Amino acid sequence: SNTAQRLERLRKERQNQIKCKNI
Amino acid sequence: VGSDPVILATAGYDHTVRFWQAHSGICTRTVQHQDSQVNALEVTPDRSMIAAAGYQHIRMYDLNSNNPNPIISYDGVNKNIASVGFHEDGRWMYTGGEDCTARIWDLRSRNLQCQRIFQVNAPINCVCLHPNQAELIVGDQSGAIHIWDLKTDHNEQLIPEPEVSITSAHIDPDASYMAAVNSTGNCYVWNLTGGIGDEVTQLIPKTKIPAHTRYALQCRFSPDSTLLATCSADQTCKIWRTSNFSLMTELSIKSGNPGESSRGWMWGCAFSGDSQYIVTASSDNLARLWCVETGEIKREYGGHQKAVVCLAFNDSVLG
Repeated sequence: SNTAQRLERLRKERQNQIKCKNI
Repeated sequence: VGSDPVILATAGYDHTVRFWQAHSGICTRTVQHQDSQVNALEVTPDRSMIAAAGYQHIRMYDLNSNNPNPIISYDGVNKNIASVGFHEDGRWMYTGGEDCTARIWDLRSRNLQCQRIFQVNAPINCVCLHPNQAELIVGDQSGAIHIWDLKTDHNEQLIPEPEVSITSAHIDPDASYMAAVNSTGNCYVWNLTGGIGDEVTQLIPKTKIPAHTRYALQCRFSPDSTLLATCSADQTCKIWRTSNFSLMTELSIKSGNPGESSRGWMWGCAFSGDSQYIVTASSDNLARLWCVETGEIKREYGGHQKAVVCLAFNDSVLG
C-alpha cells in the first residue's frame, strides 16, 4: 500500500515539523 | 549559550550565524540560518534571545538554551528588513522594511495592538530609535530623513541632499548630536532635540564631514558619546571625535597591492562599554577587533566561509 507509506512519512515528519510559532 | 556579561556574534552569506567570545577567537555555537541572508541582527535588552532579520522574515534564536532553530519567526512583509530593534524594556519591536514601511510589533501574546505603520514613497534603508524611546528616525533611498514621533501621528521630512540615498543614522545615548551618512561619503550632523520637555525636535545642521570618497555603509556613535565610527566601501573605518569633529583615528584592511581590487568592504562596526575597543565586520570572511588608540588590530575571528555584513556586540553596563 502506497497511501499507508505516505501516511507514515507524513506522521513521522509532522511530529518533527511543528516546534515553532509563526506570527 | 549566552551566560556571560559580554557576547558577540556575526552573520553573513554562509547561511550560519556565528557566536563567540573575545577570549581566543573560538566559536561556541553556530546557529543554522538558511534560505535567506541576514541583513541585521540585534540582541534583546533582557539578554535572552537574538533576532536576525532578512528577506521577509525576522527569526529569533534563544540564547539561554542550545537551539539551532528559529524558535520565534515573524512573517507578513514582502521585502527585506533592513534593521530591527526593541524597546529598552522589551515591549515593542521597530522594524524598517525594504519596500516602503517602518512598522512596530507587539511582543506579547495578547491583543495589545500598540503597532503602527509609517509609509513613505521610498525604500527604507535605516531606522534609529530615539534614546528616550519616543521618537524614531527613518532614512530611505531618496535622501529624506523622516523624524517620526510615536506621541503624535505626524512626521517631519528633511532632505540634506536629494537624488542620493542615505544608508544609516544613529543618535548617541547621551542625546548630544544626530549623524547620518549617504551613498557618497558625506556625513551630515544635525543637532537633535534639546527640548526634553515636550519633544520640540528642533534640528539645526551643525557641520558636514567630507570623507569616504566611496560609499559610506554605516556610522555609529559611542556609548560614552565621545567618539563616532563610520565605515566605508574603500575598506576603511574612520573614528572621529565629538569635540571638534576631526579625524581621531583611521583603520584600514587594505593590503597595499593592486592585486586584490577591493577584496572586501567594512560593513558594520560597534563600540564597547569603555569606548576603547571596537569590533568591525569586513567582507574578508572574518571579523576584527581593534583599539581606538593603538590603531593595530587586537584580534581576528575567521570562522566564516562567506562575506560578513552584520554583527552584534553586547557587553555589561559597567565599562
